[PDB]
Amino acid sequence: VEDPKDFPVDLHAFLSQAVFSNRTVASFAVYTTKEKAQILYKKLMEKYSVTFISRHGFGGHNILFFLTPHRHRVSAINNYCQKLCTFSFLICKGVNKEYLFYSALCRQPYAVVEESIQGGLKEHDLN
Repeated sequence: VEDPKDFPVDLHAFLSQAVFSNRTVASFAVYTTKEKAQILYKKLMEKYSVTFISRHGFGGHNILFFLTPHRHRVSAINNYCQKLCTFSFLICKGVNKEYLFYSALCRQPYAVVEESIQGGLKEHDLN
């Protein structure tokens, strides 16, 4: 009932709303439970050989942010993520603003719980 219908409003700027689009992208964000995000963190690594992935706390919920070496459809990533939820909510969107989205997720009200590279992203890695 009180499950979020979208990402927090302060992150909407960094996100594509075209969840059914045909355009393949390489930057993704997932909003779900801490339970489901803890699971997807590793499963996405082995599914999409992600170049970077980071997990970010927000109250009880989590935001996963990841980059893939090949482009994918957002609907494809979401479909995979939806398999590993059942009754848990899950919001999956393409990220149009990679290092800035990430930096918002590294500051209040968010916090980085874990990430696949020590020190996380450097802005020069994306540029």
